[PDB]
Amino acid sequence: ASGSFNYGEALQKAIMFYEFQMSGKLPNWVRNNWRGDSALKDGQDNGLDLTGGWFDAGDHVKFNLPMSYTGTMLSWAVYEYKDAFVKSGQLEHILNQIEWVNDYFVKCHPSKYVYYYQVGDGSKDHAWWGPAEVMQMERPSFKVTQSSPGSTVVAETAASLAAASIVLKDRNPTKAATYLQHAKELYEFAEVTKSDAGYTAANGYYNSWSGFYDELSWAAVWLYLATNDSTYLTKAESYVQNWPKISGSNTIDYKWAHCWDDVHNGAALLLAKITGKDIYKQIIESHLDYWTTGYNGERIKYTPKGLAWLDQWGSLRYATTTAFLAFVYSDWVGCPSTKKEIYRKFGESQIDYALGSAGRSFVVGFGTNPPKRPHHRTAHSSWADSQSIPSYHRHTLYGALVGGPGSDDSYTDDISNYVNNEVACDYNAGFVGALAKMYQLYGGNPIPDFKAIE
Ligand SMILES: [Ca+2]
Repeated sequence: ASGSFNYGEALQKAIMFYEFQMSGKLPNWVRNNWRGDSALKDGQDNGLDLTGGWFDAGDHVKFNLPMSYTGTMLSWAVYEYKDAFVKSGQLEHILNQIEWVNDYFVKCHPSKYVYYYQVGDGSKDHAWWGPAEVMQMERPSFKVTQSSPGSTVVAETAASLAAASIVLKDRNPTKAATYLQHAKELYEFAEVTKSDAGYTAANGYYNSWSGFYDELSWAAVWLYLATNDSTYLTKAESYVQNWPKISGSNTIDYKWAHCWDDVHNGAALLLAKITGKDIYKQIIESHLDYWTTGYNGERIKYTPKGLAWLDQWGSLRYATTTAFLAFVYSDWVGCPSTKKEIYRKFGESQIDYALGSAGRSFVVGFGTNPPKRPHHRTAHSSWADSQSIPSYHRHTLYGALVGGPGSDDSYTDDISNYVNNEVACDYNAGFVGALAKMYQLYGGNPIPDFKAIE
């Protein structure tokens, strides 16, 4: 313990958050005693068991694009920082969550070119305010096929399964082999179709804004790492030419973040490590330089108290993800010496901001004056279809990273504020990797055997 915060406790809780998002029939390894079985008929409108996975955010839709992004990110965290997970006693918990979500993706893949990408209707799900276990509305399931395709979600799902096949191989080699086979199939599905025309049920929520070429590289990278089949490296490298551009230009867009929609920056980082090529160093360093000291004379906005601030919706999600990339690249022997220090320092600053360096934690159930009214149906647990009843949440959503402050560091803590005070799978994903690095560096002991029991 050498750092400003208890990073082990923070890591432990940030992993635990995913328990609270669990959908379906809860297995005996679940630690908490306040979530119960939910959404048990998921899939039955299409003759399948599609139970499992995670509810996305403060809602109960299963949106497989951010869900699969999260899956990949959690495996990437283990792939980079396994020894931090082992030392903190957190490996078994993150592997449990990685197995959980990827088991749901396997369920969603019932024929080679049939992939279910959503369970729940956004409008019906969001119109009701109550806990998961007592939902009564219809929860339709949605699929892409060869004639009605979804390359972006399929490819991101391939990535998740390929990454899981690596990190779960020691514990469950049989399941790992199953994941890899589904990953390879889903990748072929994404490649043969090259289209999102059938990916419609997430519209207004998780549209594919950047297109699927970033996912085609990212999934091929993971599949190369899982297989050592050089064809996947060829494809990953190839698809770089179609990565998202600054509009009107031929320059890859470095001014956003690695996120559920756009995974090119993480793909670049891993391609720099795999191949050593300058092309990829140039990509990832433009991005990381823009976030830190500047690139070609422009830098991201910073709040007065030191948050790198991309957007008002999920600012902490973006900063904390970029923190994880900064750590992974600065840990690499190929990073320029000086940028190592700049990038690590940046990552520290952003995690410490999340954890409370500005005077207040943004992590539910952690630190000083954390959020107490996150925009989350199940944590709140209304019996009256009302955000105001009860006045206080009946359950603590330990570990949940909220959306974050305004550009002036301000924040309130309102149940109704889904911009600054929602919580989500993708918000915690890169955060968990970054917290593992901080624990590696600075320690802080997890609460021993901590379980969220009421
Ligand atoms: Ca994309």
